[PDB]
Amino acid sequence: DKIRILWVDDEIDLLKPHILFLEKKNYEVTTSNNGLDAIALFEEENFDIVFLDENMPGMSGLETLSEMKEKKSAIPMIMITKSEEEYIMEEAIGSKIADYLIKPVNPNQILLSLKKNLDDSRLITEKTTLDYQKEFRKISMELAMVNSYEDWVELYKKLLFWELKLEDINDQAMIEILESQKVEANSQFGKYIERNYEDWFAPKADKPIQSHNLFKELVVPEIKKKDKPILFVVIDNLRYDQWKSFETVISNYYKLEKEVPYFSILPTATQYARNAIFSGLMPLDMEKQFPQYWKNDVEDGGKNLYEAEFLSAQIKRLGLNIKEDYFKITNYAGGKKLAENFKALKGNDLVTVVYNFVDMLSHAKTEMEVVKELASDDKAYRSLTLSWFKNSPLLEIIQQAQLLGFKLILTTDHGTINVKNPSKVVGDKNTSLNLRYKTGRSLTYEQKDVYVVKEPKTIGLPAINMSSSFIFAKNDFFLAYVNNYNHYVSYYKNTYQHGGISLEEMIIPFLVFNPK
Amino acid sequence: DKIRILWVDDEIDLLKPHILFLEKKNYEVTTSNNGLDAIALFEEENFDIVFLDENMPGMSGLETLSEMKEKKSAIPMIMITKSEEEYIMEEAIGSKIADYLIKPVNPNQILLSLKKNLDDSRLITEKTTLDYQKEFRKISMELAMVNSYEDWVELYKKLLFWELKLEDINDQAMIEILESQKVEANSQFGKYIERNYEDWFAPKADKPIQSHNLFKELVVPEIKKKDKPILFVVIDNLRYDQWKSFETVISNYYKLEKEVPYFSILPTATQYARNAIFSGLMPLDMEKQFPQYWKNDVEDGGKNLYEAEFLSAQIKRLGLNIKEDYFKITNYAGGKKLAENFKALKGNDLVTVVYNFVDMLSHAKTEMEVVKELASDDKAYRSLTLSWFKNSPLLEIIQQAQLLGFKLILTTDHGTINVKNPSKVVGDKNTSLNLRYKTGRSLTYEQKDVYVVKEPKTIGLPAINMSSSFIFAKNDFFLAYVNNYNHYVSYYKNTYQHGGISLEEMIIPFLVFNPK
Ligand SMILES: [Mg+2]
Ligand SMILES: [Mg+2]
Repeated sequence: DKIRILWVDDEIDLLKPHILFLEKKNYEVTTSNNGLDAIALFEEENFDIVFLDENMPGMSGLETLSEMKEKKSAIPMIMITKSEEEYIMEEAIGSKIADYLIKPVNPNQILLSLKKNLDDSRLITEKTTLDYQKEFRKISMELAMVNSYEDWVELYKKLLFWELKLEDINDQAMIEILESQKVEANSQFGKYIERNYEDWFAPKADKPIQSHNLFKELVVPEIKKKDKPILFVVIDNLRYDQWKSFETVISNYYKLEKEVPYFSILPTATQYARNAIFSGLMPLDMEKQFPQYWKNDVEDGGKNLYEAEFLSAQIKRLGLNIKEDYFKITNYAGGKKLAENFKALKGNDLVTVVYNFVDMLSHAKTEMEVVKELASDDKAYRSLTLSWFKNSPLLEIIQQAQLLGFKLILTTDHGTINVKNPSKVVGDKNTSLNLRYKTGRSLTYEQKDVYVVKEPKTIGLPAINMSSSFIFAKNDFFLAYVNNYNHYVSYYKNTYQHGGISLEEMIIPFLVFNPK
Repeated sequence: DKIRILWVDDEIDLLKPHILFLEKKNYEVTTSNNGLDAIALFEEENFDIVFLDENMPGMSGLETLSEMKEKKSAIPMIMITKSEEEYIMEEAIGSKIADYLIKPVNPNQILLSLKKNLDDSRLITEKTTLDYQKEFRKISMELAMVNSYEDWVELYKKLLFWELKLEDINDQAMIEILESQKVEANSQFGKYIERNYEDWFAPKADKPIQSHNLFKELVVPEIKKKDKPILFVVIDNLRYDQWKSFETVISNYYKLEKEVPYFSILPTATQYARNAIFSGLMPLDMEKQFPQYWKNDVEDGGKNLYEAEFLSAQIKRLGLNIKEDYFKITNYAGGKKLAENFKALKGNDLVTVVYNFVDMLSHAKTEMEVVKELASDDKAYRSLTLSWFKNSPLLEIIQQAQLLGFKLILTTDHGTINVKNPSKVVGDKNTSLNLRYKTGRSLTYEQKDVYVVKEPKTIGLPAINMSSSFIFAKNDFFLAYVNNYNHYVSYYKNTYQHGGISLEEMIIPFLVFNPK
């Protein structure tokens, strides 16, 4: 099976040197000197690729292209033309041409196009495979050598780079090697946090940017430039790899200006971390300064009701004098309504949007078999996230914002992790259920599995009484009650949970973009 | 905001004519003469794109590329080099280069690369929009000019071509124009079937290939070539557009040899149409010849239990002497098990796999808000299907089959349609609750909404008595019982159902592929 090329050109006899060149490289070329007969040939025969000129007496190559793609849209098509006109370039690109080569053409430039457009998947798979064999050892080495939070960020970015490259490989041996490096990463990172998290709360401490610092340290510098209105979107419960999975979709509308990885406070829970973003305060100080807004034990509905109030209070405290609105999207319909009415916010200095879709999807994975099959592993969950995003009102909002010349800031409260191993726990139940952190007056737990803080106020968290403590799951543990243990294990094994310590949960993107 | 180019080349002074050219076109170029300095610049500054030569004293461009992509993988990178070596070409392509231009390079070839890699999304949107304005009238005209089943097939393929192209459009006014052309198409197509379906059962009638013809007419010619073993996959309940949505994924492993649109029998239901594929018989003749296998009144689990038996009987009747096995996958775990054990089927002439995923996903949309948000429209359902497929055991099975040099045949029983408008119905308490067809001895219905067949034996369907009849929903109607009406209507409105007449349900792909 030689690769079969259909070349359409009214002057095809002048390109016979190119045809001989390709035929010596095991390509079979069929020629046509008009579009009509070329289309007929293309319907009847199976060609791997088509080359087209633009200028033909009968019908333009661009017309021929549109007709051919209607008949078989999966066939790559390359324009080989004398035309250097920007309008023709744009027409070709807009018609989903694979490449556009300007005559006179180096035969090897044509060969390149053939390899780039027919063999890329194979070449990338081969290259990625061979590279990761050489690189997996270096990553383990670097992982063993990590002794700073900045180094943890850098390592995490290396892991993610490779995790994404490996998702277009079929070899399971290699994928398991990476899954094991992630496990080792989280183990070592868990210990790092256990040893350093408390010191970060000492005065004048060297510490990463965290939830309660975020708005003041990273958003306000963008506001104070006073060059553009800002859409500040907090996508609830987004992992760094989920961001990566739709980075390229966003890059069509927005150019990245700044990317700062930052750290969620503990617990890595929406009620604590996300409220902290908006308040600019640790949860202890939200309880002290806003007792009417802050909730400790609460049912699932009522954890993040006062974010607008928190944010406006912070904006006042920082003495910004800005037109600013807050919206929380909790469903499709609300999303649509904001995309439809977004024009009305042109006058604003700041529009802040919380987008809840994740944590309804993570919940769905626990409850139904189909969502489990769609999110079987992290690769699938990334795929499913990308699908959601591509077809979400959130992307429509971003599109709107770009048309109105808004700056886009994109971040999240905290990520999630696939939990695998149950760790036993006893203690009177909280109203809302979390599987990676607990707070209580009499908590029983396996100490090896959890970071324990016996004096919560030292890390900016509320204490119910003098005895109270917090525990945070490490690794991929989930905290299972001893009563009902077997059903807890069956239900929640291999679900996405949050609240504890992992790279996925704790290290998260903050992203600034300018519209294109 | 000029577009910012970083150009790395030890001989950058020789490229000053190119830089002047680009600077007149509103590009800003920053130059570097070695990879190290270039990497430093790339970390510090935000470049839209990077140009690299290969041959440099310090570092290979290929090395520089790998370093840069690790730091920011979303930035396109173009190699501009004297090198015509296939290994360098392949390394660049394998490293995810965006384009590879061979010096000396026409400045306009560079301009093309810039536009293709930075502006394609916009250019495609603009071109698709402008093209559909010019085409929408011609589509309506083509719909008016339909006088044959072949014409219906061609029209359906035109509609699908445009529906997918308009996926890349934000303008809703134009999308609604197309949705309305589809509605008119289904209206007219419903009437076509109403007028022609019975006459198609006369021999000597000009008729499309249908379920009961499929295996004999289209699979057996491939078996009788005796050149390769065949994996015959029936993806349960797949629409043509769902196939289109993952056509390119499959094209990495398999080259399309043949595509025949064919027509599902009525009802467009798995119990009738899929059993007919395997039996080679209409349901009436399955009842007569295989009473033990055919079931009229059966639970949803008991509808397609005897497909292996039907198929082996057909293979015998056609006097083929082939090693043939059948598998029905009903869950992830079963899918995995077959992909893991596929090597063991090396000797087989035919492997037949029924893959049930899609019917469960449509039920999920009905029962859960999250699936509804992920499949809000047909575009989202296509996106969600693509995601499933990319991460499915079915693709693993296909991959295995390709490694073993199997020919791939891909088809489906019938599609599904988003139902919108209830049509009232009484009677027909059949065990399973299908929403687009009913059979019973005394049916009350709105006759405008349904194709009615008073004597089922005339269209190859079973009749409980001479009073029995069948009804098939047209357009986007669903059959709603009068009892509990309001809750029935809320539950099933905007769900994917099947059993009736539409382009989506009835016209479906049969696809033959050779392995790559
Ligand atoms: Mg010409
Ligand atoms: Mg050089």
